[PDB]
Amino acid sequence: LLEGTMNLTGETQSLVEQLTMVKRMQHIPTPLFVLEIWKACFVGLIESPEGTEELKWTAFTFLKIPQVLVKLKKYSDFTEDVNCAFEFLLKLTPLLDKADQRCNCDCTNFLLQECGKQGLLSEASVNNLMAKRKADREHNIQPNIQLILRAEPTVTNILKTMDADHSKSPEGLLGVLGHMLSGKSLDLLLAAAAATGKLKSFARKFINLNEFTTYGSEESTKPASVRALLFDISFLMLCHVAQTYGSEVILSESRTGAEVPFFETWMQTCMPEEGKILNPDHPCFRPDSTKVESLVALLNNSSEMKLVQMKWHEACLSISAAILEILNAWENGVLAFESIQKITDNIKGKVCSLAVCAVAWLVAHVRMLGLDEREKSLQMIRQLAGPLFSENTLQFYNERVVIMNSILERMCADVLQQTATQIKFPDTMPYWNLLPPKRPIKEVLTDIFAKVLEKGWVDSRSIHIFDTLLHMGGVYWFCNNLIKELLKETRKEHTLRAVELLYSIFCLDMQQVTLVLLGHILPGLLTDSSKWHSLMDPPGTALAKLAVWCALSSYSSASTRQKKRHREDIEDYISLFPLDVNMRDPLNRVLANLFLLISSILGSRTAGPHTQFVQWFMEECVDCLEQSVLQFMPFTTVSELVKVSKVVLAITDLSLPLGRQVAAKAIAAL
Amino acid sequence: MMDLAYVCEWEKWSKSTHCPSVPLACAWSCRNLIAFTMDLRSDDQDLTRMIHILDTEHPWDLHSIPSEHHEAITCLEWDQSGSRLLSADADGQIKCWSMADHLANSWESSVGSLVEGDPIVALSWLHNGVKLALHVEKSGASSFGEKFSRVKFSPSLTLFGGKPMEGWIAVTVSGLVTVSLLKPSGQVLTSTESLCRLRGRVALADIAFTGGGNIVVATADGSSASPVQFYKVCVSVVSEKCRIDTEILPSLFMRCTTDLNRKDKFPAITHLKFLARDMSEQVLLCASSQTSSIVECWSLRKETILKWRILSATNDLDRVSAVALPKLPISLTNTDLKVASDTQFYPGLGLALAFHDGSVHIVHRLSLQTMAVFYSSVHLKAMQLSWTSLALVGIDSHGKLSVLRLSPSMGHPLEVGLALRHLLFLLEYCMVTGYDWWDILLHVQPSMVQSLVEKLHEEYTRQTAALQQVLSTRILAMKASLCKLSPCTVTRVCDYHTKLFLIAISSTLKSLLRPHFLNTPDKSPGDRLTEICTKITDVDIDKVMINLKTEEFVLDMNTLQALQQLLQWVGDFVLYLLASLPNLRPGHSFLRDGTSLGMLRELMVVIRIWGLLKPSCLPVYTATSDTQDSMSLLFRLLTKLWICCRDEGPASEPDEALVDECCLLPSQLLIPSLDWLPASDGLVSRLQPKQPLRLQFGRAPPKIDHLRRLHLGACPTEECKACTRCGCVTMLKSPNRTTAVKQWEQRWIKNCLCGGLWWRVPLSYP
Amino acid sequence: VVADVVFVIEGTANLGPYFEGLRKHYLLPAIEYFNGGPPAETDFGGDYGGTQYSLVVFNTVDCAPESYVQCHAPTSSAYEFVTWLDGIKFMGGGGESCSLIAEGLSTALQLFDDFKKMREQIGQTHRVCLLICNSPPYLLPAVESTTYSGCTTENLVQQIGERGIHFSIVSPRKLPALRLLFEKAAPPATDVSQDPRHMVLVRGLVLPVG
Amino acid sequence: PHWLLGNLVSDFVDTFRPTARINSICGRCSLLPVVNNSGAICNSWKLDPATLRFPLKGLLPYDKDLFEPQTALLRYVLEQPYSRDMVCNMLGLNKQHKQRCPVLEDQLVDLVVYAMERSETEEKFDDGGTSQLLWQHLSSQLIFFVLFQFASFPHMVLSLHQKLAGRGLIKGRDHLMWVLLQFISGSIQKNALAD
Ligand SMILES: [Zn+2]
Repeated sequence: LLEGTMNLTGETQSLVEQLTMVKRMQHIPTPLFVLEIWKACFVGLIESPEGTEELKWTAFTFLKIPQVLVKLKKYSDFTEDVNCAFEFLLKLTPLLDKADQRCNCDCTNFLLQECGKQGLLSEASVNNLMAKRKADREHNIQPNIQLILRAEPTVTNILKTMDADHSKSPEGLLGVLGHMLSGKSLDLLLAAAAATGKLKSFARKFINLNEFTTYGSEESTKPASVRALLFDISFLMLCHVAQTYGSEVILSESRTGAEVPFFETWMQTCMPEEGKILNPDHPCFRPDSTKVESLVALLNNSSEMKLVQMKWHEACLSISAAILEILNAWENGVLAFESIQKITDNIKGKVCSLAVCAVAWLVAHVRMLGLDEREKSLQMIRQLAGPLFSENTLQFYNERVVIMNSILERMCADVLQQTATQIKFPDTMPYWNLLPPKRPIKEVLTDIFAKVLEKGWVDSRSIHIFDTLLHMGGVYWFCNNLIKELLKETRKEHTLRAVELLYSIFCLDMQQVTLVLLGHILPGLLTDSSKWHSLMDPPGTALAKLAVWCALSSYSSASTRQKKRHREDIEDYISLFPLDVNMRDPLNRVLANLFLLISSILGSRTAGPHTQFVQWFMEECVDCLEQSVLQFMPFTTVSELVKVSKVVLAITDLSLPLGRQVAAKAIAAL
Repeated sequence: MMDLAYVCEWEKWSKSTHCPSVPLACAWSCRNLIAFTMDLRSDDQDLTRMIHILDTEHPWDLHSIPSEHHEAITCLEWDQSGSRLLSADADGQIKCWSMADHLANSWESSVGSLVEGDPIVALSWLHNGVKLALHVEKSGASSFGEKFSRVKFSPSLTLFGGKPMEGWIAVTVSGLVTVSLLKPSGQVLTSTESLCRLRGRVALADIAFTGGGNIVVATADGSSASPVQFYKVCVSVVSEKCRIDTEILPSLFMRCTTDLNRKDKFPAITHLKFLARDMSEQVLLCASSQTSSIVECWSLRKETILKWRILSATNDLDRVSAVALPKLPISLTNTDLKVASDTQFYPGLGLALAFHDGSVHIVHRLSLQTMAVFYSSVHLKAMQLSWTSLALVGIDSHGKLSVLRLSPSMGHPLEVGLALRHLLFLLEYCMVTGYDWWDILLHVQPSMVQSLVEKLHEEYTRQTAALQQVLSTRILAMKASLCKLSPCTVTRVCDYHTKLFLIAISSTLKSLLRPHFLNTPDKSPGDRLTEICTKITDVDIDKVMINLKTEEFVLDMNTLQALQQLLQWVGDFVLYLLASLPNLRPGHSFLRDGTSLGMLRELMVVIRIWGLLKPSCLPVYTATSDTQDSMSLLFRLLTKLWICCRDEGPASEPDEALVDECCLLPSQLLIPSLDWLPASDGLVSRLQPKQPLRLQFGRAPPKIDHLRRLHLGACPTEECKACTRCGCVTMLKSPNRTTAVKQWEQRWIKNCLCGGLWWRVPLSYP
Repeated sequence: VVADVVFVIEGTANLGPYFEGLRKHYLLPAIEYFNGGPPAETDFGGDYGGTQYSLVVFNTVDCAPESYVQCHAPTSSAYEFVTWLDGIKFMGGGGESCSLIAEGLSTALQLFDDFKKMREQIGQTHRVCLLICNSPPYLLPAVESTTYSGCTTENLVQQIGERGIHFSIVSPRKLPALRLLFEKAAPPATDVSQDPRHMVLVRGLVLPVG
Repeated sequence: PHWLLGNLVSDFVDTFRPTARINSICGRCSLLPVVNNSGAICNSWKLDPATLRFPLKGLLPYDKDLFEPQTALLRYVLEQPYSRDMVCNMLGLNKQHKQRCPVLEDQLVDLVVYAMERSETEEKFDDGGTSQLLWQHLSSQLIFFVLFQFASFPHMVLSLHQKLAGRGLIKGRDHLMWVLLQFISGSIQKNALAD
């Protein structure tokens, strides 16, 4: 459910590696494992909000999850186990009926035919399962699943046909692209391409189309008025991709030569994202003084009448300075409001991407301003993002208006949250502004963790609030408060469930959470003499399990906020852990320090609950391992652990030639 | 320049193992008390939750408040006075520690706020509207109104009068801000409110105040490519409750992100600091990579009307580990910059920047060019300049706590008159305020001491006759503490302290006599007594006592009996002085001071009257004869000494008749012994330039109560307070709560007479 | 009747031992006269019409970085005022005889200005100021006050005496300067002292004759 | 458990989870009666007067909600008209003996602050709008429960003061004052004024 909610566009190999990890940590039978995959997928589909998220969830269950199962089959008698899991699932009639009411069709039929196509299931199994499902079921628009399952081959074939610009026929390109701009067709193609790993090539194709249509050639009005529309369609769909599926699918990741495209630089330096706030007087927003006067004269001329040669990248880069001079003119008073209306109509009318570039600079500039100084510039957005200017539209105007209104919603939302301002473009932002306005943020955390424990699984909305709290209060505060809420449980059942949930919650940034957990929380609980009454057997065994699962999963080795924040972070782990493979990698340093602490606790006097804790930690280090986290164990632990009470030697030693000597010493002298 | 005054280390309690370090707090008060936390980490984590109070003159004695802070202490903050300490940790919980029984060794918090779960990231007391500016170009101007002048600042939240409320404002790691207002009663009002509607991370924050009673709070989320946002907060009280009104101000981005050559380095803003609280228009930022850093200064200045423009920035540094901003409120304008560059006055123009190597840079405020460099020969994890900014304290990446002295001209050699004028200017600033002057005595060389004392007396004169009233005991304390510092002048300090004690007795005895009826009105009976004792120069005590309306000098014969020990000190000091006359000793100054001998005469006369009312109040003298009137004998010799000095323009050397009569005094009476107050354990006399003292904490490299003159035993059973400056000892609780002269005991509840604080001394148990 | 009562007390070591006696003999009866019958726990604050009490406590210059005056907000409860009078701790003092009467009187003036902006339902009321002091004034002009800075005690007590504020002095030790200040605060156009030593001159208010 | 026993006892009690799972009416927290004034109370709805918990047979490990105070049931019954005898049969009140039952008192206070909240929502769109009906029923119910000292007046008033302190609930304070006037006007002569 986490991989469905946060990164649909992630590669399947990382997910297969993580799932095989989880299957090896807690020893999970294969039918129950695949059953939990299908149950999670269907529950997340039912709980999805209506709109793009529902399309994305249908793609994840229908396309990505069947591919993941195929990779598991190669890595691992899988057909018998997946057939068993399908019978396990087909007992759950209320889940499947809720799903069928949301799917508007029987979605289990499409699942069984899809798993038949991938080869997870034999055909006789498929047919008797569909017979059972029809018997249990007995008691004009195509649904989204058929659209997606047929739209993935259109993704491949649209790649292969628009490699060549429809044999350089821009009228054909425009018609097919307008059909894509029609309702929901773009979203269907993007959801299929995201779930099937082909969003990068799709973005490369539209970016290359954009580079081709940037300059243009000697042309009369009719050919150019097609070329500017191609620029608009490619630009608006690229902005919609970058706002929905993240910006890192737009990046080229290696550009040999300086010829980075226009849209990549514009998105890099000029488009607001979630964690990106922009400098309005960055040198990117001040290209020249020469072209910008030509452009303000161009906007004050009339209907451009000169779209026959515009070099649209230069125009779009220059609009920021242009509206800056317009704003200074209006702040002095030398321009009337009625001429402002004329300039905004000349911007937003013929080409809609100009409005997006202007609104991006306006959002940066309004974010920098004070409270009382804002009032004029917001009116500019009200005219740039207003309803349609009419009677000179090129073609496909209403659909570009719809996509543009979505992009401007997601650009302006933060600034229009700072001051209570309604622009009212007409849900498209279903998980946005989730925290209560005044409540301290630990109450939010404890309430959501209480509800996740009492349900037994993590919702999608709960995943989004947990992400915002991890970004807001930081890793240490987050991990410490969740572990406190663990340690005040008193039942065996609730402690084991809380740990099995907290591992997945910590999979937001597993690596940093393990550094905080094994470096700050656990040494503070083991070293403080007042604290270790909290380390009693009910919560203590569960906590030791969570620490060893975190250590193993971090050793063997994910969201965009977490990528940005770890790139922000500066710390000296050599100075933090002085320590009396690389050993400049911080996780090796934390593990070496923790095992020194464990040996020191086992060797000392005053046995208490903390000694029981380090016993349990070493025992699940032994049991959870296949064979290595225990490569960092000091060899004195081999002697001491059976002083404090076989296999806990023979696994922990890692079997070097000197390691046999310590092994044979301990095992013979038990 | 920089000299390490001392390095105080823990003994064997270092080597924190297996648990990583934490950031430290440090706070230097107006009185010289350092409050700081350290990472001790031995057998408990509460050893990282203890707040150490270190009086800067006796560092070995470190008090350790066991704060009940469940997470790590983020911020420490002294009052505008020095009397309370705010401490806030992660997960809310601001506690307000106050002194217990006015001891600087016992702290206890009754008042606090709590925003649970949210880590406090900035904390400040509210501003009480007092702000003064120092005009260095008027250093010779011979009036304290010209040198230091109040600058018309308004306090946030005035309540029904001119009186500001006291309270704090804290900023959490979420968007939340909270204000707590302490009533004059024990009540406390809290209110929390988000800073802006877009709730977001506040990883660094800072608080300044403005004229107009507006708080200005700056927030950053550490990313260094995101804006440093600014909010104006206005506090109000609506009819029962606090009310917070916030408003966005112009944010700023940061240079080195628009550098465009290599902009990706320095990705973390690590310190955000206004240049001083109440200086809300300038902001110091410090971007840092793993190895290098940049500090920058910005200013709000208007032309978009208000707009943050950069002032200056350093080139490239090491990674800045700590930052200390000055506290001396210089006047900062262009003429004062000129005269402080000409006459090399540099105390208020420095910031200190520690680095991740050993070095420390004292750098200019306005254009951040390095003024001095001190190489440690391990890094400073917390620094704090002093209130006169002559010394900076600093806690290292070990247990070590060091105090460095910064010279006022930053190592450039000055002629002696300029150094005299600088240190005299600072001592006058500490005299007008009540701040402590210990850091100044770090910089006073012995060879200048006497000249400096002369200048103080000349500046004690030529003020406007009410300043001379209010600066009396402050200048006696400063004179004594200066004269401690030189071997030529070390003999006089005892005199100064007895002078304080004499005045402290004299007025109080003249305070006790309530005239039962007003005869010869418009003169209080202190003045009638002084007039009568100065016009009647009769050598007999009876002839003076006759003419003094002795039905007026009446007490209730209970307090009159309880005054016995103070009257005993008066008689014994008179006898010691007169026997000391034939001989540099503890009494040498008093033999030629006509005024003090007049005071001793007046006390002997009122002692005679009170002895006739009740004979048990009198001092006792072991007389080597039984037909003797010892009081009349000492009064005869005192009048004959005092008529020497009560002449106009006299300096009469004492004649031989007095010399032989005072040679006969050990024959007639037994001269007892006396305790002299400054039992000197201060470091400033012990220190030398170019040699740092290396101390251990708690190692510390005929017992009387000096204020109520009670003899404790050999090893005293009742516990005691010691003054931190002079060193006088008093027992902690009064011996007889029924018979206690509260007019005398209640003077020294909060301080000593010299001015320093009390500090509880531990019992021996031999 | 409606009264704006302001007490100005010297919180120093002198007035330390004598305060308890003064309260029983003079201060407590004076509060009762304004509030008929002694107060006990039923009196509620917040009636902006009615009698409103206030404290101003001042100090000498030995509380060197601390503030000089501690003022309390107005209360309509006589009982809260009694608890405030218990809550004073007399800890100050040192080697001096004088105190900062100018500061206490200037903040009393600011109290009476804020009272005058408060009560507009009545134009003028019984505006009573008491000074419970044991010490002659300093020669400092007032420093820690706005709108009454740079004023000596004589100028401030002239401004108290004009505009119709009834100024009273209760002192446990008979003094010349206090008598001169009382004579100066004469409103425009009886032995109340129970103990002979006490000097009590009350321009306004009725106290049982002793 | 003690740190020496530990798992040995805890896991043991966990194996008695299915037996407790057999002996639990599922959804018992969300089942509500229809309040009839007839008497002859079914003993399913009886609560514990000390702690508002359901009385449970045995010492088994029951489900975590059955150890919580059932305030939802008691608030639903107190909001109904003519639920006077049913609340006494629930909390075991007897009316021959006066007791000052505390959890009843806290539930009545929370009912008052809920009525104050729902009055402060609008109360002006619909004139009846269930608000003034709720305040009338609150008058009658609270008169009975404070009059026989099953709850007490001044603890109720000062706890009510602590709930309304700082919450800023002012639109229907006249109704709350009216209800308090019913108590005072009912029983001023019986008690001292310090109450
Ligand atoms: Zn002293």
